[PDB]
Amino acid sequence: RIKKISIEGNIAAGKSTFVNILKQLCEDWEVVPEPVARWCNNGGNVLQMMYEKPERWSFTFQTYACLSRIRAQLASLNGKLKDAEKPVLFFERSVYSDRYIFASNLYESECMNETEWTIYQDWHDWMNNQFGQSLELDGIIYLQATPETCLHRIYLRGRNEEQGIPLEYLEKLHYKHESWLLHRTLKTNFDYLQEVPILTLDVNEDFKDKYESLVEKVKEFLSTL
Ligand SMILES: O=C(CN1CCN(c2cc(-c3cc4ccccc4s3)ncn2)CC1)N1CCCC1
Ligand SMILES: O=C(CN1CCN(c2cc(-c3cc4ccccc4s3)ncn2)CC1)N1CCCC1
Repeated sequence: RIKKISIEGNIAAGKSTFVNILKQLCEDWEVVPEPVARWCNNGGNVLQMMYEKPERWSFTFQTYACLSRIRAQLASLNGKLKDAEKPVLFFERSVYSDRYIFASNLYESECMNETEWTIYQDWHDWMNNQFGQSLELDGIIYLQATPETCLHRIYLRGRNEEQGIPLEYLEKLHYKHESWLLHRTLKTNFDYLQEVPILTLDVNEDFKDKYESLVEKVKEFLSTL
């Protein structure tokens, strides 16, 4: 049985960096990269459209992202990794953050209307009632950084289309992560996530001085599942 762990965090919190550290350690540990992570630079063409007109493309973008996520995560469960006896699969984000952080935020910002938002939820619920068992998480790693840490890391990473991201937006996604993963006050449609263990890592400092302590904490955490 492959342990499934998602890595969660705000934009440019350091998910990729963290995944880069994790994917280096051993045979038994493998990462499932995030669709929207890959797009960022054919279908992933929805990204360019989102850059121009988010009110137009949000529903299409989130729908495609989540379906891409679901297939890649399902795909990945079928190694040639199904062994041996402590295989771990790391998910870059999850179907939950897709919905309760991102799609959710896009509706609150009026980039999806009531109808788009109802359809998306209807669609999301169904999908996960059809594959929830397969993709159920054994753990969540929360990469905790401040909105300002994230704003600065957006700047450093250099994507020209990301340079207009306001801090208020990062603050919103921050509240939602805190609310879901630290305070566990955000209620979802998936009651098994109320039990799911959560490792919260402060990633505000430079990863280069920290990645060792970080891995140490992850192993510690994995062994307790
Ligand atoms: O009413 C709106 C529409 N709007 C809400 C805030 N915005 C956003 C954009 C995004 C995104 C833009 C984008 C682009 C690529 C991939 C993911 C994303 S998510 N997410 C939340 N709010 C910009 C557009 N506006 C208020 C600020 C500018 C226009
Ligand atoms: O869309 C994302 C992640 N993501 C959101 C932030 N991104 C953005 C956001 C924005 C903006 C957010 C925002 C908010 C207010 C006003 C203008 C803007 S522009 N612009 C470009 N890329 C791309 C990556 N995901 C979809 C599913 C899981 C991750």
